[PDB]
Formats: sequence, structure tokens, C-alpha cells
Amino acid sequence: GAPLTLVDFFAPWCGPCRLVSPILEELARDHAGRLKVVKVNVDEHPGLAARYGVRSVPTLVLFRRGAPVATWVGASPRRVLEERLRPYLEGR
Amino acid sequence: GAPLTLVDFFAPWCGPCRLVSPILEELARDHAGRLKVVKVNVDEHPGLAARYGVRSVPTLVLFRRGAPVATWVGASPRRVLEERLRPYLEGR
Ligand SMILES: [Mg+2]
Ligand SMILES: [Mg+2]
Repeated sequence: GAPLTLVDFFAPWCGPCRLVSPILEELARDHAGRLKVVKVNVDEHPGLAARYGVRSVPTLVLFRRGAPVATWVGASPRRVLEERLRPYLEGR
Repeated sequence: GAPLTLVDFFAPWCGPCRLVSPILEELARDHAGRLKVVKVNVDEHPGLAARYGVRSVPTLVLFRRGAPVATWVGASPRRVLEERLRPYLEGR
């Protein structure tokens, strides 16, 4: 399968981001062979956030072959995130 | 449930967009009470495409409460699109 990288755009002053980040790390750990998770502090790298259209946090962007294939805005429960990622994890 | 609007950013010179557009219209028809689909020709409205970070077509952007909540890049089979939308259609 093509490698997948989930980028977690967050800010230190964001409450919901606090919820999501450990869920994402658990996910990466649980699907280590197929999924890499990287956190990007939007206040540390605003140009990067702008390059990928991040206008609020948390924003999760899934990359395949070095380009975004999906972007989800806002925090969501573990179950919801698992299900969004599953088709990509089970796909080519 | 909050109304949902799926925006289909396409271009007349895009092959895959030809596949996706009728699938999206079938979806809207099939979930008429909860989902509205709008097509935006990126060559007709480049400012709009840029506002929502559209860099390739087709790009599908789901709006809830007037703001994007999810964005999927590229064409996908009917089954895959149905499943991406289902949680939002079944959610608040
Ligand atoms: Mg899992
Ligand atoms: Mg349907």
C-alpha cells in the first residue's frame, strides 16, 4: 500500500486539539505499518498552514504520494477518525 | 440535522470530473432532504476555487453551518463517496 501521512495542524492555545492529538498518536501506533502522524504547530509554521489552506484548528490532512487526498476540519471522537481513515488504510 | 452542501469543484477539460458529477447528482437526488450539491467551474470562478484551496479537480468540499468540514481530492467510485458522506448524513 502507498504510505500515508496524517498531518495534525494544531495550536497550543486550542482546547479540542488537546483531545485529538493523543487519539491520533494512538492511531499511528495502532497502524504503524501504514500510517505516520506528524504534528504541525500553525503558530510555528504559518506559511505551511497557509499552503494547505488551514484556517482553523485542529485540521487533519491526509497525504498520499506526497499530496493531500483528504482534509477534515475540527475535533472528532476516536471512532469517527478510525472510520474516516479505514478506507485509505485498506486501499492501495 | 444541520443542512449539508457538497460543492463539486470541476473543470470542463477534466476527464475524471465527468465520472463524478453524475454520481454526485444521483447522491443529492437520493438524499434530497439532507444534502444539496452545487457544481463550481474552477475556470469560471478561480477566486472561489482559491478561497477554498482547490488546486486540482475534481475536489469535493462538504459544508456544514456555512464552512467546510471535509474536503476530498480526486475522483472516487460511488460506493466510496456514499461511505464518506454517510457519517455526516447520519450526524447532527
Ligand atoms: Mg485503529
Ligand atoms: Mg445514497
